[PDB]
Amino acid sequence: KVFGRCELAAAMKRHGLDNYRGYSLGNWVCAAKFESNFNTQATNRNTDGSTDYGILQINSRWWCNDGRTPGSRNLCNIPCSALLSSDITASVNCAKKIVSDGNGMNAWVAWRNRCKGTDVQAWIRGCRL
Repeated sequence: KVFGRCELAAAMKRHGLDNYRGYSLGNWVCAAKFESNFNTQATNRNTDGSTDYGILQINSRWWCNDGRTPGSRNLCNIPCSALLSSDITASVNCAKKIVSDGNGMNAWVAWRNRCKGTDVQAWIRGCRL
């Protein structure tokens, strides 16, 4: 499923990501934009053998168990296929654990490169919410 910008903004806002651990809603919408282009089915296979899943491109090496990654820890305690659903609930709950660490949203590389430091409230612009 491919989300609209405002449509995803409402869903993320509903799941309590606005200002969660100090990161405003505009950050989360912008992160999902460059990470997966608002596409819940996006998966990018890494060279090391791990895979990134879903709208937030969560890596299987630490966070989820896809069954094909050697030495994985499954910190979110979920199967990686749950991050590919059209309901972002599993992605949001896993993401809340990730951002709680000392690295914050720097765990998402595309967010660090493109969204971090810019005017992120542009993404929630024109959205009812």
